[PDB]
Amino acid sequence: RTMSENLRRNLAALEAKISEAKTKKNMLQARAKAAKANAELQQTLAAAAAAAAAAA
Amino acid sequence: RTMSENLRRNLAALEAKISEAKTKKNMLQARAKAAKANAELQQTLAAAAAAAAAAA
Repeated sequence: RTMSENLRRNLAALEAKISEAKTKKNMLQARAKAAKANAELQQTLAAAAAAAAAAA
Repeated sequence: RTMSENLRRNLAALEAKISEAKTKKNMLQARAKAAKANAELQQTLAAAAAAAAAAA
Protein backbone atom coordinates (compact mmCIF):
# COMPACT_ATOMS: atom_id res chain seq x y z
CA ARG A 1 0.00 0.00 0.00
CA THR A 2 3.05 2.32 0.26
CA MET A 3 4.10 1.18 -3.25
CA SER A 4 0.59 1.92 -4.64
CA GLU A 5 0.80 5.53 -3.28
CA ASN A 6 4.17 5.87 -5.07
CA LEU A 7 2.78 4.35 -8.33
CA ARG A 8 -0.40 6.52 -8.20
CA ARG A 9 1.75 9.69 -7.92
CA ASN A 10 4.14 8.47 -10.68
CA LEU A 11 1.14 7.75 -12.98
CA ALA A 12 -0.26 11.25 -12.32
CA ALA A 13 3.19 12.87 -12.84
CA LEU A 14 3.61 10.99 -16.16
CA GLU A 15 0.26 12.12 -17.58
CA ALA A 16 1.03 15.67 -16.29
CA LYS A 17 4.23 15.84 -18.45
CA ILE A 18 2.43 14.20 -21.43
CA SER A 19 -0.31 16.87 -21.00
CA GLU A 20 2.37 19.63 -20.90
CA ALA A 21 4.02 18.27 -24.08
CA LYS A 22 0.64 18.30 -25.92
CA THR A 23 -0.06 22.01 -25.13
CA LYS A 24 3.55 22.89 -26.17
CA LYS A 25 3.08 20.90 -29.45
CA ASN A 26 0.13 23.08 -30.53
CA MET A 27 1.92 26.41 -29.78
CA LEU A 28 5.10 25.29 -31.61
CA GLN A 29 3.11 24.05 -34.67
CA ALA A 30 1.27 27.43 -34.76
CA ARG A 31 4.50 29.51 -34.72
CA ALA A 32 5.93 27.40 -37.57
CA LYS A 33 2.78 27.92 -39.72
CA ALA A 34 2.78 31.68 -38.98
CA ALA A 35 6.53 32.09 -39.71
CA LYS A 36 6.10 30.26 -43.07
CA ALA A 37 3.30 32.66 -44.07
CA ASN A 38 5.14 35.84 -42.87
CA ALA A 39 8.24 35.05 -44.95
CA GLU A 40 6.32 34.23 -48.16
CA LEU A 41 4.04 37.30 -47.92
CA GLN A 42 6.77 39.83 -47.06
CA GLN A 43 9.24 38.59 -49.70
CA THR A 44 6.63 38.12 -52.47
CA LEU A 45 5.03 41.57 -52.03
CA ALA A 46 8.31 43.49 -51.67
CA ALA A 47 10.04 41.82 -54.66
CA ALA A 48 7.07 41.86 -57.08
CA ALA A 49 6.08 45.49 -56.37
CA ALA A 50 9.63 46.93 -56.60
CA ALA A 51 10.62 45.00 -59.77
CA ALA A 52 7.41 45.73 -61.74
CA ALA A 53 7.35 49.43 -60.71
CA ALA A 54 11.01 50.06 -61.62
CA ALA A 55 10.76 48.31 -65.03
CA ALA A 56 7.54 50.09 -66.04
CA ARG B 1 1.76 43.27 -31.91
CA THR B 2 5.05 45.10 -32.63
CA MET B 3 5.22 43.27 -36.01
CA SER B 4 1.62 44.32 -36.86
CA GLU B 5 2.54 48.02 -36.24
CA ASN B 6 5.49 47.55 -38.64
CA LEU B 7 3.29 45.77 -41.26
CA ARG B 8 0.50 48.41 -40.96
CA ARG B 9 3.04 51.21 -41.66
CA ASN B 10 4.65 49.22 -44.53
CA LEU B 11 1.17 48.62 -46.08
CA ALA B 12 0.37 52.36 -45.84
CA ALA B 13 3.82 53.31 -47.25
CA LEU B 14 3.33 50.90 -50.20
CA GLU B 15 -0.08 52.31 -51.17
CA ALA B 16 1.36 55.84 -50.71
CA LYS B 17 4.05 55.18 -53.40
CA ILE B 18 1.50 53.39 -55.66
CA SER B 19 -0.75 56.49 -55.25
CA GLU B 20 2.22 58.78 -56.14
CA ALA B 21 3.00 56.70 -59.26
CA LYS B 22 -0.65 56.97 -60.43
CA THR B 23 -0.71 60.82 -60.23
CA LYS B 24 2.70 60.95 -62.04
CA LYS B 25 1.32 58.58 -64.76
CA ASN B 26 -1.50 60.99 -65.68
CA MET B 27 0.81 64.07 -65.88
CA LEU B 28 3.39 62.20 -68.01
CA GLN B 29 0.68 60.82 -70.39
CA ALA B 30 -0.71 64.39 -70.77
CA ARG B 31 2.69 65.92 -71.69
CA ALA B 32 3.23 63.20 -74.31
CA LYS B 33 -0.19 63.86 -75.92
CA ALA B 34 0.42 67.65 -75.89
CA ALA B 35 3.95 67.34 -77.35
CA LYS B 36 2.63 65.10 -80.19
CA ALA B 37 0.00 67.72 -81.09
CA ASN B 38 2.42 70.72 -80.84
CA ALA B 39 4.92 69.15 -83.26
CA GLU B 40 2.30 68.15 -85.87
CA LEU B 41 0.51 71.53 -85.79
CA GLN B 42 3.65 73.71 -85.92
CA GLN B 43 5.36 71.70 -88.68
CA THR B 44 2.20 71.22 -90.81
CA LEU B 45 1.16 74.90 -90.72
CA ALA B 46 4.66 76.31 -91.32
CA ALA B 47 5.52 73.95 -94.22
CA ALA B 48 2.14 74.07 -96.03
CA ALA B 49 1.78 77.88 -95.83
CA ALA B 50 5.35 78.70 -96.95
CA ALA B 51 5.43 76.17 -99.84
CA ALA B 52 2.01 77.07 -101.30
CA ALA B 53 2.61 80.84 -100.98
CA ALA B 54 6.06 80.75 -102.63
CA ALA B 55 4.91 78.55 -105.56
CA ALA B 56 1.79 80.63 -106.28
